[PDB]
Amino acid sequence: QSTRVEEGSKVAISCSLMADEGVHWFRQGKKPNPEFLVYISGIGSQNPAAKDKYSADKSSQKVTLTVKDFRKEDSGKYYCLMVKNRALTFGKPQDYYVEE
Amino acid sequence: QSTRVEEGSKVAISCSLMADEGVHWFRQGKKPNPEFLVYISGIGSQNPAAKDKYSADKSSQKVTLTVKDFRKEDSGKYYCLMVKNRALTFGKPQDYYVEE
Repeated sequence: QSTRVEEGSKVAISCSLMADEGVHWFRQGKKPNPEFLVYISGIGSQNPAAKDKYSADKSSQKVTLTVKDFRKEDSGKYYCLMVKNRALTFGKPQDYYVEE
Repeated sequence: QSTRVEEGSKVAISCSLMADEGVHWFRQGKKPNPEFLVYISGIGSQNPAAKDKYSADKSSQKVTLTVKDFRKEDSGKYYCLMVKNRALTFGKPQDYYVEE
């Protein structure tokens, strides 16, 4: 089911949402608790600002999360979501792993 | 890993967050796309309002999602989350399933 990625490569993860407002990224890895990664605003600014590991970029209402230097601890199911009208909408989740 | 639940029973799902603002619930089932369930506001009002299947209730900053008449299509990993300061915080996920 999950896609094997070469250790140390750069993985560009697509969000299928029409990103007209801000988009949150999180992942569910092997560890029990999910991890918030980054948020990118409607105008394209990311929080936290640092782009050395997780770089969220937006063009024409399409947001892409680039996970740089993909390692075993980055393996998991990646989710993008938008909060609108007291509800959540999700992109298609994407699953990536480094062989252990 | 997941907890087997008796078909048709009522499952009260705990959210470990200190729920001082509103809490969203969603689940990841066998189907690829996650499903938004319900949101409960800081003051305790749920959207959508209907409580016949998913009833989110709050007391003393603790939110509990009750899944009534638990069936095979309700099996999955249940998440609660809060959106604060351009980021997401998650409760401990909880996993429930009906034997198939």
